[PDB]
Amino acid sequence: QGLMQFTLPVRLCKEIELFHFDIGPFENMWPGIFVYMVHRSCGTSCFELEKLCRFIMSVKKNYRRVPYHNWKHAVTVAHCMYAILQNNHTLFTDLERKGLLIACLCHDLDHRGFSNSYLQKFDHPLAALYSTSTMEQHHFSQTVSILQLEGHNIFSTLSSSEYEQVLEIIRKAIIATDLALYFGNRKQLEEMYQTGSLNLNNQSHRDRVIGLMMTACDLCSVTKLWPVTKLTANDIYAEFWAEGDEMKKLGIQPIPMMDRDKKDEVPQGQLGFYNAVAIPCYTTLTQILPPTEPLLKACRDNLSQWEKVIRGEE
Ligand SMILES: Cc1cccc(Sc2nc(N3CCN(c4ccccn4)CC3)nc3[nH]cnc23)c1
Ligand SMILES: [Mg+2]
Ligand SMILES: [Zn+2]
Repeated sequence: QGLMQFTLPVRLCKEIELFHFDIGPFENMWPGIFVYMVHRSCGTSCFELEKLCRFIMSVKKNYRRVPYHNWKHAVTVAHCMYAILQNNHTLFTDLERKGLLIACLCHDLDHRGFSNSYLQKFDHPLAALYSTSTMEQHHFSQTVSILQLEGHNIFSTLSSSEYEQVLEIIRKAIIATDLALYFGNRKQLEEMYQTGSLNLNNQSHRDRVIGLMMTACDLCSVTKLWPVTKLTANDIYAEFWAEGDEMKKLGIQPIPMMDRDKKDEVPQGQLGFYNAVAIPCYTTLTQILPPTEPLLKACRDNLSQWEKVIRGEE
């Protein structure tokens, strides 16, 4: 370090502050985008540059060459969190700002392009090791492994106390990415918000709010400009349909979302997803963190584009 500020070209310097920023097709610029985001979000002092680069490059190595749950998804999910953190300056601790960008970059480590359900039906060894939130417990395990490599401990300067707390923020943040757990989390957050019992001093409340941030960042393809949203859906389905194929090989009719023979049902299925998951997620997030409103607005714009697809207006 330490007078070594990372900088981005003008168009990226400006648009990286916006929720809808797409990190672009130059894979080699994504590490520098991430460090940029950490330095602005956290400080140039929060991590040793040399250790952080070595950490980022080992995380990159442990993402696989799958259509969707790949390195680009990691960095995309970290960028959405950066936008939330940067629009809610004073709401988060020093430990949270550190923990959360790392959690996001690590949240799908070593993903195989398959659901928890497929692992359980296949009888994968990971389904015996972790009976629920199977892949998410794996992702946390891989994060701790990489942190324990020589010269990769980016948290070396924290106390024993602060280190346990940061690894506990990261653990809960990664587990929250199990969508099966989002529905209950959001229903509790909506009841708390509306009875006026939400209290950001209650750690148990903070945990829930961070959980919803994680879902919101994880689903963020639905908050992009329509051409990004549409082209990302193709990647998401390329994985799901491959899973459907593997389900057919185990002798199981997959759900239509994973059946490439039911492509025609994609538009109507998107409407359900927006209405059942995405719109409620960003609505509750906006209630708790009003400056995240542009995520909800973008999502509502993308629901309207899928409505037009169904009407054959595209
Ligand atoms: C942005 C995006 C694009 C593709 C997939 C997802 S994840 C996802 N999508 C849905 N939806 C959408 C897909 N939908 C169908 C149905 C028939 C055919 C095609 N699609 C079924 C409900 N339901 C879910 N339940 C748990 N996770 C999901 C997100
Ligand atoms: Mg995941
Ligand atoms: Zn993810």
